[PDB]
Amino acid sequence: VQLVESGGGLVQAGESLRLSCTASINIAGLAMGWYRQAPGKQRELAALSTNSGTTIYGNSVKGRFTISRDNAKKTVYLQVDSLKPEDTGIYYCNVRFNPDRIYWGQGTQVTVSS
Amino acid sequence: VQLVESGGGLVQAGESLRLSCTASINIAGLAMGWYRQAPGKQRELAALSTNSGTTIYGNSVKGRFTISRDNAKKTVYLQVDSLKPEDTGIYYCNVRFNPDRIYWGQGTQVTVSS
Amino acid sequence: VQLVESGGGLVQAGESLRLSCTASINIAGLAMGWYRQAPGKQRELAALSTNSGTTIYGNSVKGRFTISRDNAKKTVYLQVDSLKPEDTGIYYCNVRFNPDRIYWGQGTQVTVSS
Amino acid sequence: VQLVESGGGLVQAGESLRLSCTASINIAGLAMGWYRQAPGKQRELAALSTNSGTTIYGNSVKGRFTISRDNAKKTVYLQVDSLKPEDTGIYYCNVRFNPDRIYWGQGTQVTVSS
Amino acid sequence: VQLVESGGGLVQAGESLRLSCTASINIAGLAMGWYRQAPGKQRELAALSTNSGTTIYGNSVKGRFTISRDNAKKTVYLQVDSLKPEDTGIYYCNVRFNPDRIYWGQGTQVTVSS
Amino acid sequence: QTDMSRKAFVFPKESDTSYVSLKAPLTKPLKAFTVCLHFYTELSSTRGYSIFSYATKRQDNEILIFWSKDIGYSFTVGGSEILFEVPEVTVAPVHICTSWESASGIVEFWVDGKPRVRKSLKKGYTVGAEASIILGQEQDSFGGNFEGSQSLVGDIGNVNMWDFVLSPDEINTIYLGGPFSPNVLNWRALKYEVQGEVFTKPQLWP
Amino acid sequence: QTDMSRKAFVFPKESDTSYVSLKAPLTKPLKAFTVCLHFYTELSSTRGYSIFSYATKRQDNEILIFWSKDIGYSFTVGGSEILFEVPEVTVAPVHICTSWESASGIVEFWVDGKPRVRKSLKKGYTVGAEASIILGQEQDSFGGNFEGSQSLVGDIGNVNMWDFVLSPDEINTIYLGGPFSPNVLNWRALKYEVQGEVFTKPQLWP
Amino acid sequence: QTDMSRKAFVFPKESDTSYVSLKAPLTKPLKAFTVCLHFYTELSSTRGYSIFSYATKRQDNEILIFWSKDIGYSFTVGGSEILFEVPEVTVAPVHICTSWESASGIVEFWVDGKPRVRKSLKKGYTVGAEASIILGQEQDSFGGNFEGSQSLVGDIGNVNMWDFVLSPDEINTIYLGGPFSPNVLNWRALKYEVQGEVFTKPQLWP
Amino acid sequence: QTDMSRKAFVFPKESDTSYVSLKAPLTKPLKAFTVCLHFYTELSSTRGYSIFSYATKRQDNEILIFWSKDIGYSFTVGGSEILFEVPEVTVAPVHICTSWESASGIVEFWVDGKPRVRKSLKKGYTVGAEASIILGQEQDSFGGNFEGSQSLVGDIGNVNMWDFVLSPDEINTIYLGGPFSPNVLNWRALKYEVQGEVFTKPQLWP
Amino acid sequence: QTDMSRKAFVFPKESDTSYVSLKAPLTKPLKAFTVCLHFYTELSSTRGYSIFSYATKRQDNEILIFWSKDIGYSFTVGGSEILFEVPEVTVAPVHICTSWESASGIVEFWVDGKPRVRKSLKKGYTVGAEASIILGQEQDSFGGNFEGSQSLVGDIGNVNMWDFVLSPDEINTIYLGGPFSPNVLNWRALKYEVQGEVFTKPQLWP
Repeated sequence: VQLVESGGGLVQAGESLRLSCTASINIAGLAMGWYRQAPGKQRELAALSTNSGTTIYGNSVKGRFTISRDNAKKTVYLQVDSLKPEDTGIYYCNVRFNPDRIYWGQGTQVTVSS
Repeated sequence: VQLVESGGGLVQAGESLRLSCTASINIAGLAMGWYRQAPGKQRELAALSTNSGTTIYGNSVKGRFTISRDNAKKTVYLQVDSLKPEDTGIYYCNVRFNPDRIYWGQGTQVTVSS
Repeated sequence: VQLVESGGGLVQAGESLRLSCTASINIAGLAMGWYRQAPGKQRELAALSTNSGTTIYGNSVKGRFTISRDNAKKTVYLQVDSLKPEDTGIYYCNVRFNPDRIYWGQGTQVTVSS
Repeated sequence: VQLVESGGGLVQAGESLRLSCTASINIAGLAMGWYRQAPGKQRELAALSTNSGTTIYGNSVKGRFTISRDNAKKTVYLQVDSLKPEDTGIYYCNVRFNPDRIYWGQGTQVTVSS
Repeated sequence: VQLVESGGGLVQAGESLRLSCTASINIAGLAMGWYRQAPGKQRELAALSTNSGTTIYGNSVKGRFTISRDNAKKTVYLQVDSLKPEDTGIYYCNVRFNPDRIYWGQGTQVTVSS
Repeated sequence: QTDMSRKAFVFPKESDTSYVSLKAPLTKPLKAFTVCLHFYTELSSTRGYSIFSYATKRQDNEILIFWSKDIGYSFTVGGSEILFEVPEVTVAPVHICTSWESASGIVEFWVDGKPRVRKSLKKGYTVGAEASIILGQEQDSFGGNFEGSQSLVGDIGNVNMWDFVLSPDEINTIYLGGPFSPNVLNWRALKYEVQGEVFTKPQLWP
Repeated sequence: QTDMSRKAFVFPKESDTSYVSLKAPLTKPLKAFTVCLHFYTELSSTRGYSIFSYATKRQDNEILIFWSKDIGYSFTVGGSEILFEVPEVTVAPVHICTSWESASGIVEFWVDGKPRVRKSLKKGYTVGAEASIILGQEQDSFGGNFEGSQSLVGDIGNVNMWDFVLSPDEINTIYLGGPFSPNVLNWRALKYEVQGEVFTKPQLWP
Repeated sequence: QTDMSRKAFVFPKESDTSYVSLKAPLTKPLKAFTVCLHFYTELSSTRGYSIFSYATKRQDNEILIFWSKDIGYSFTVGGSEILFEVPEVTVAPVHICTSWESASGIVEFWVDGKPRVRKSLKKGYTVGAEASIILGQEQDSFGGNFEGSQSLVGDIGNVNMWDFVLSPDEINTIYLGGPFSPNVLNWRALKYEVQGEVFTKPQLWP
Repeated sequence: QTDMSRKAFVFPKESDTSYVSLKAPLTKPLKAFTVCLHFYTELSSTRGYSIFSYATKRQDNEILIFWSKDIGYSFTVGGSEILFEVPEVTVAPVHICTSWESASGIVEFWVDGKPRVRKSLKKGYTVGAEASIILGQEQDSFGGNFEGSQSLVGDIGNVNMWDFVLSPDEINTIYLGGPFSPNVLNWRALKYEVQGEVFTKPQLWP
Repeated sequence: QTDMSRKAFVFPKESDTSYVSLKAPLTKPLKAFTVCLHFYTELSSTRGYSIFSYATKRQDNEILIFWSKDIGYSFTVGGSEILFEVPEVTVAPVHICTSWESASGIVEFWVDGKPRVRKSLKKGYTVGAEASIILGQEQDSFGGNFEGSQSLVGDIGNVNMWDFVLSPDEINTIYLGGPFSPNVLNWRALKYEVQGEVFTKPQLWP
């Protein structure tokens, strides 16, 4: 029902980046994650944190980032590293409970300086 | 019986590219795809979109581009990315229904600036 | 109960590095090792030397460094090589005997000049 | 009993190259191929074209070049690409019918500008 | 009982190198080889030539060099290529007959200019 | 009151109009249940598809088994769900059994005759009685409001349900193909009504 | 009226002149059919080859089974086709059975004793009766106009056809090598005429 | 004095409050012992979990079997331990048997019916008699002071113990599931007391 | 007139002087033939070695089976050959059978009890009668002019030959080790003469 | 005069002081011999270890089986040796049999019930009679002068020796565990004397 994001694009090739998201709802029983939307293609899933002690990771980027699940608050983290040019695009983030109900986030764009 | 293409070459190393094709015929029951013809070698198949919910991809370039199947219109897309020097050459595109009948396209050349 | 470290950061991309640690206790029956703590993420284990004729290595960095187990003294070594940008961060080092008793070290930071 | 070659060295890193060979004999029932002789080492086999509908390729360079079998004439082709520094050396070419009878070619040298 | 070496360091990144060794003894029934001793770490085995028609190669560097077994004389060769920065260090060479008797060589240092 | 032994339902193409509907004689509020089924399709690498969809007046999805892209099986018993993970995907017929009870809230996802893990969910929730058990498309209402994206194309069969929690052995017998007595939905004796492009054919899977 | 049990046709080299032709006693318009065959070659990594080619007065390719480079098996029942995919290729003898019917338009590509998927095509189309069943090269006319590229080099045999749609069990028996009665083309009793360089030899494949 | 054949303890979620406690009739100072158990969880890729925890007045961890992240099994018989290594991790039920004696100090980590290596540790150390055998969380005191990080979520059972060192054959019979007589802790006849969220269910593992 | 059952010839080192020579009673011009043998060596990753070498007055290599570096088996029946490909190499004993006939020119390279492909070569060529069947080194003349590079080091045995073309079943029986009657070269009753460093030992291979 | 069936020697830690010594009744100069043994350790990835060490007055290493880092098994029958290669290493019990004779100089390294290659070495050399057969550490003198690097930590057993060259079948029976009569060193009836930290325990390996 609410969503807020914090992060910056315009990052150099290979360096790190810290993005964050917040909301007005507990995370208990809510798996939260990040999707990638590059030019063209389609909005795909970067990686998310399971409800109970697990973290799913997008196959395309293995060992790419960290889910950094927040508890008692709403602050998701990625810990970007080895930023390459292909990382440019929108990074959506959202929490979906049950199929057909995900309350899509707004996402934040990130560029890759060559 | 008809074919039209839109795209540009002279692309830098690693950047993206958006090509497109159109025709005067429905795509229902017509698998449409893209072939690559580099210097020498031979006209080979980059990747195509199956008739029903599938997309074949050339083994040489895995996760290279996207078929972006158009519906209700004729506008194929590739969403080039990580353009490397080897990508230089002609990119043919065509729709073949049944063997021995493919109505070969004209294709568009693309270069790779080093 | 005691711990001392020697090493330097500010290393160029790909070059080597020699770090070292000492303490006031025998190493017999004490497996000693090194953990990595990059920005964000979490303190993880780089590699350690088993008690008897074996050396565990972090999966992330295979063939990355050498444990160089000291005997009769306390002087652990890594023999860094092929230093890449991702190596930047704190490098903790410690000896743990039995779970719940590890007497955490202080660690030394190392940067990667691009 | 005869052999002629056409090609050039002094190629830049990664670019292509077209070499060719001719002779005074039909290719029917004669498997023709190319061998590599770098500094030191030994004359090894780059790749050849089988007598009937097949092309053997040197394991070292997979998907490196194309055999481009000539028919009705003697004009073998390689279609070099992604020329790297290790490619420097002599490139022998020959047709052998039966063991102990290969009528060794003269070969052509190729350098790699860094 | 005797040993002599010939080779040079100060090699550029990726280029080749030819080292050589000689002695006052036949090679029949003497497996001769090369070991690597980088900074720290330990003297390890690069690759050697078996007594009868085989050549063992160090796992770390696959397809790195060639043993070039000399016969009727003592002149071992490596045919270095794709020299990378990690190759810097001492390169020992020796012939061992039976365990506990190897008559260790003197070795030659080689650097890698970046 | 019809048998479907060695038969299976086939959905040829994707469409939000074709579907079958099954009826049950249940009268009491369900409190612990179990289900089992076999299915065969290849939509995994393309999109998400709905495997099993229940229905009730108050909630659109009382019980729902779905497949999420690059994620795997998702099982919802109400406003909550477990995210069962599958690393790799293959192409072959698949069996799936699941069970749940209100007293403890445990769940077991028996796949291909093997278990995964016990997990907890919605301890206390009581299920309804009236239902519209659709098959072919997920519904966001009492048997209506379908979206073509979730449509399934392929075939499915061997559906069976129980109002109790089976012990870990009867599941093995089910997997081996033995004779048993469902109490809610029985493949041996079933009532159904179908609309659109759906066909009945001998089960190609073994 | 000849038997070919344990025999197979061998095409030594590529050529657009050698081929065999089979005759059938069919008289009525085919509406649902099934075919089965075994073949063995290695042209996959080199070009495309024609496996089975039918013929009719009005249409060059009434029924056609072909192999497309890096694509896999292609099956046409007229002016339409399905693109069955094969990810990897090996070198060994291969069995292939297929079936189709006009009423429903379903198709099943049984490969090596295993099924792939049910798919829809050309529902309503009725097949002709007169045919020129060639084997060795695809034809773009009534038994003529061959192109050497599509020529097949290798061997083939065990060809059989039925005018009905077999149940999923008789296919297993075929795969195991049992006795059955084709009604259109029968390998046990067959009529044929061959031209060019083709030979008959004991089936090397098992 | 209760049986638990074909039963197992289930910990649904992570929590530092739920645990079971087992009592034994031992009276003499243990000098050589052996243990065996089966367990099933998936915490390996997330954190470290405690498998078996003993307790004594003087030392918090008399005997302790633990799992260290990316390291593997760790076995402590006092103020010392062996670091048994496991390269890869899978998801499936696991058996584990171990034995030790004071006279020689040898140890054997029988895993999945296979041995690893003989190793030496704490030759001379004598074990105590009074114990608080907890299961569910590692304790740093006599049955208290738990940390939620080490908590185990999953299921476990088949626990048994002996005061002697078994020969390399009875271990095989244990692995095959035969009848034997524990002398310290007997799964066939056991005494226990449980607190918190723990359940008893038929062993899903085979 | 000697038996060599369960015996094999061993060449210890590389040398162009050691070799065995076999004699046959053939009198008529060979027109179709078949051979079979077992061998075991490890020279594949080092150089090329000669497996079988025939000899005639007019042509140095009437029939010749050789191994080409990174290429595989090469089979010559005169001034022509087929290049049979082997992608990967292992270390273990190997069986190899081959057959050819002049009427058709077909060839079959049976390896390890499996076939590869039928191929055509030298249709019409008639083989000679007088021969110098050497084993150990390829010869470029009537039993002379050897080059040490082609020398074989290892062991070989089970050599047998026929003047007809075996059906695809007797090859299986040969592979399984049954009793049969060669008509040209018979391992059960053989005549030979050896020079240099060669030994006879029980076949280590199975 | 003692039996060791189902028993094995265990070396707990690395040390240059612990070792066992075996005595034999041999009186004549050995000319052809064979040995067999089983062992289990994990030092491969750390350093080189000595498996079997003989001894004589004139030469420190009359017969010696050793493991070289990243190289594999090394077998010396005097001042010469063969370098048997092993590409990959695993962790499990290992059997090894070897044989040699002076007349021919051939050698066979039977590993895990499989052969590798025949090779030549030291044809003519005659072995001595008096020996100090140590086990645990390689010696550079008559039972003395040990270096801790070569020390072995782990376990070993099943040692047996013969003064003849076994045929390729009795090796199989040995591998399967049958009853036979050694003539030099017999595990069934053996004489030995041990010093340092070594123990006797039931063979954990099968």
